[PDB]
Amino acid sequence: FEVKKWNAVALWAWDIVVDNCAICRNHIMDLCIECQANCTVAWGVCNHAFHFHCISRWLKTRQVCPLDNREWEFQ
Amino acid sequence: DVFLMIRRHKTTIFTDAKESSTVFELKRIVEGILKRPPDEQRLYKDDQLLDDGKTLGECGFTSQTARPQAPATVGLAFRAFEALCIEPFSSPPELP
Amino acid sequence: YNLIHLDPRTREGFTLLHLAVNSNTPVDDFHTNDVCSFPNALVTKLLLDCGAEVNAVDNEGNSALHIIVQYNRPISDFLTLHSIIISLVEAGAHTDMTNKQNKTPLDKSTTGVSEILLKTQMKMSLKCLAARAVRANDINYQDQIPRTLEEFVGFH
Amino acid sequence: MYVKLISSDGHEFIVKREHALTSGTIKAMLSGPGQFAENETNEVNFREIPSHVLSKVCMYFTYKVRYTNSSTEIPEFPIAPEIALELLMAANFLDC
Amino acid sequence: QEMEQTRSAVDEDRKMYLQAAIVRIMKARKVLRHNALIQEVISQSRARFNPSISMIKKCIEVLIDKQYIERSQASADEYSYV
Ligand SMILES: [Zn+2]
Ligand SMILES: [Zn+2]
Ligand SMILES: [Zn+2]
Repeated sequence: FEVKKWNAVALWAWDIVVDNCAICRNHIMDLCIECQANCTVAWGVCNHAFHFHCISRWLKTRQVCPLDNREWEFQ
Repeated sequence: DVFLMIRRHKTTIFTDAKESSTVFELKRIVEGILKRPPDEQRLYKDDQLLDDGKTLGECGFTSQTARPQAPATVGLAFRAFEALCIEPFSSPPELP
Repeated sequence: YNLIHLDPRTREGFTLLHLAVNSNTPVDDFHTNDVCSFPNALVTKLLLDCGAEVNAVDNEGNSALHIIVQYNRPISDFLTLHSIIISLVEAGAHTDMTNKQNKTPLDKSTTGVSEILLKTQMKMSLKCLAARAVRANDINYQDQIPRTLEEFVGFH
Repeated sequence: MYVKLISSDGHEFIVKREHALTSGTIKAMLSGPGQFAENETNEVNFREIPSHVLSKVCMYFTYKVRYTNSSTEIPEFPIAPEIALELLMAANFLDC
Repeated sequence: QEMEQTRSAVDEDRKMYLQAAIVRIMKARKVLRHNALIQEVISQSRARFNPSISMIKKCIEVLIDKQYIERSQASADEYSYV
């Protein structure tokens, strides 16, 4: 079989491998909840990129990733 | 997407093909681009004859070996077969 | 345009394009902070439309592309970082040329996001690969090449 | 569809026209008077560049056509030390 | 089913807005009474949805576990941060 003509829809998104900051549940383009009213993005060794303030508070609480069980580190 | 450097004396042809495909259409396309009868072309891979129905991926070169870089030293000859006298490329000058 | 065709340079060779690209460019502590943020994609586009030397180098040899890749906030203002690299490459910057330390902007990217954007925007040329091979092997190229190509070996 | 690139030292290199229009100078040579529209030969005489550098620019033509925008893990193109500074001048002449 | 989840998709969206609103208030004066904060967050989140008293109370407890807010040791009604 073949097709004479086709119609499509496509959801373009930026090519960043990370999607969201899973602390404040805010997209990483915008600012964290601690930071909106007044930031930098901190990556991880386990392909974990979140907000700087959120990561700082989380590591002040515990040295564990918020989704898996692995020791946090900077880049 | 296998790549080949089909050589015959001075003449050299750079050809793209598929991993699993016979040499029949290879001989037909070199016939089309060489403007000569098709039956006299005989491909040599390091100076040995190969089957006319066997796929070229299994012949000794694959897409991992025959890259867009230096593909293969595939020689070609025409029946008058002619002796394989593939002219090598000119030697680079003596650098200081 | 008139200011660009005087080639204004700071102490460290920064042209008028480099400072609009740089993130360390000082913005005054007064009300200028609210409106003037460097890097700015509109200023870079305006300067390139007005004829800024997109391949100009500073004292360290870093071109306009070498400074935008070193930007340390690739995701917070990715809209800014994307458009300036598009403008720099479309204006005719070399996505391969090296500074005084022989460091390609891919090597001086220090950021995955900028590296991905630049690798997307690179256009491959045999002249660039050959000149990179010449520079890497330290081949004596003086008085063996065109004079216009000596510069090309100089930065590639 | 297929163009022929005669080197200085006699060697004839045949690559696709789509592959050989990625260099500006060859595109200019094919256009103009004496385009020789036989649709299969389109010969060009490179009386200056030797055989090895012409072979390398043909490999580069294939390499660029294959990797024009794909395969972000781009393989390195193997410039020998003895072919550089003579492939560089050839690439400048061809405006690759 | 699709209508129900979209009514529940905004439920997670307004919890994130309530947490953002509570933190935004808590970084301007750094301490408020428990009853005084509820009327303040409702006033800010008023052009959008009207938050129920039970939902904001749950958002305080979630933010306590997130260590953005914490009850003061001197007075449990007062809210500090950590
Ligand atoms: Zn966050
Ligand atoms: Zn922040
Ligand atoms: Zn993690």
